[PDB]
Amino acid sequence: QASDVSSNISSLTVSPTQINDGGKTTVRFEFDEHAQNIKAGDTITVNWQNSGTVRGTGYTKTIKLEVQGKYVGDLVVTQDKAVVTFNDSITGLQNITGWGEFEIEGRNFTDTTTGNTGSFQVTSGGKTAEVTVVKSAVFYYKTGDMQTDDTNHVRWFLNINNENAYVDSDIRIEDDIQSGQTLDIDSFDITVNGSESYHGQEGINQLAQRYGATISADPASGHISVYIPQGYASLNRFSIMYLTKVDNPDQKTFENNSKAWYKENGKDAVDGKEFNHSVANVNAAGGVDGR
Amino acid sequence: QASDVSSNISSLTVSPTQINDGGKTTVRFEFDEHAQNIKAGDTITVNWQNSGTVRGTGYTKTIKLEVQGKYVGDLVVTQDKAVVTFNDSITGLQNITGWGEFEIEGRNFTDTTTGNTGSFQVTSGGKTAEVTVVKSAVFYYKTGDMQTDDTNHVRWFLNINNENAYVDSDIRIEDDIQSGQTLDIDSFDITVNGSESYHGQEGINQLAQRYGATISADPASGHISVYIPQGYASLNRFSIMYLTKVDNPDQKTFENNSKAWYKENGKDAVDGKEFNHSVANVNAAGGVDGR
Repeated sequence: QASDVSSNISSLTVSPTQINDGGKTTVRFEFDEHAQNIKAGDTITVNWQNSGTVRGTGYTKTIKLEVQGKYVGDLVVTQDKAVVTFNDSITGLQNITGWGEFEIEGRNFTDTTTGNTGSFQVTSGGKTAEVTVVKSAVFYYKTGDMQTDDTNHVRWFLNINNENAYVDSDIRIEDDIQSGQTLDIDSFDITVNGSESYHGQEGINQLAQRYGATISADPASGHISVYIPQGYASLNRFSIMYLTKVDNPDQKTFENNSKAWYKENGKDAVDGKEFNHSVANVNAAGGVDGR
Repeated sequence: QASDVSSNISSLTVSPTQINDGGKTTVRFEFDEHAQNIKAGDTITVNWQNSGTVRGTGYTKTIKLEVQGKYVGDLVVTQDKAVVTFNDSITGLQNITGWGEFEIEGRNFTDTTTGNTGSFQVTSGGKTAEVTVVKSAVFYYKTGDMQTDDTNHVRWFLNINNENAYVDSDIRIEDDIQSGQTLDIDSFDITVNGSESYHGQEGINQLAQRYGATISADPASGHISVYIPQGYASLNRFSIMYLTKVDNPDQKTFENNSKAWYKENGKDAVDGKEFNHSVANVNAAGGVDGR
């Protein structure tokens, strides 16, 4: 309405301008009072296409904005847009200038088995930017991500017997979660063959006494142990999912280390090979100045 | 000689006065200048019987002694005796008073299958004390101790299949070392059936590729994992020994937690039962005053 002062945007950039599917771009914006004065309740909005085949999803964050220590408003990044709102303490400040930085995930849902290049638009005030998102055409790995709607946790996956192979042996995983994060035991979700789901302690207990498969975890040490007896492991597929809570919000990367022991039918035993994964942290930042 | 001023001992106590075999007593002594003045090089010695059937072994420590910050000598506790020695900075100090505290392990090696009560003598200057030491007449447990000659480490033992039973399953141990101490990987010593010894990384590697038994450890997290395949576990006995380095010298107790999974022949599976152990820390302390 009359309280949108996005016209005050002086600069709008995205970096990179082109990303792999599931990658992220950093949006940087600057603003001043070149179009009109900023007052309490005014808002400055960065939009991006968030609803179609090629879209952006913001990494959710709320940052307090200060001028020389004084709290004058906030930067709220949601999945659909980023909004700067000025509080009643902005009153009286002259020559107002500001900046924000935040992160958007790009996704390309185009259904071709080929490569596909498409783009989503980012817009603020007088400025537009295009982000191009390119979609590209093992017994065990570990992976992880930060969900756009949950930037204070890392989601981790122990993906076991992914081709439902015959298994000669038991399967053993030994997992050390690296520093700056804490296991949430209640977060455990184990899906077998994409049909059964076991949740939290009760689920871990179900898996155990039903099929002798044992997940044991120590959140103080960050250790998780996985044992699957040969009988239940053979031809079965396991996705062991869990969250860590972020303890160090300024850390750049969260790491999770595992070692695995298993013997696939008609193959040599794997004997404590390392399967590690890093997840990049996300941020938002911003500042106001004036007199 | 002329430089022994143990006659200056004013007080000598042991607490407890009677202990179980392998337990400890706290020796407390006070001294002044009632027999003669204390000068540089003079020594005050607490002796104890250290060589027979019932004996004491001191918990080795060296403490700096200060009067109002000034370093004036040391308390050296060895396995055989405790000695206070005054340095050249004691010169000029008047009305010298002091105290020491340290710990002795009592042992009773008497070869009777019965109970046996015996005693060792502690002596300093004019004072004597007697410590009485009383000797009393599972598939898996964990235990530990502080060696009298190595008070900056805790020695830990994972004692597995202690009666050389038939084993239905693999054996799995998951061990979390508690805070204030760090695993020394090079310290691993695994004895099988009291005949073979495997030392450090090379030994762990021998056990692995020879008999498929895997010890995996993470000193940063304090986690140790033990896997013994059913084939090598059955009728075999394992003592897995390792050291932690003490990181917090004033901590009262060091703890080590384990959980075990195994099925003894003709018994029900044990499924993550806890087998924890605490080791009491040892100390020595002392002070000098004067003007």
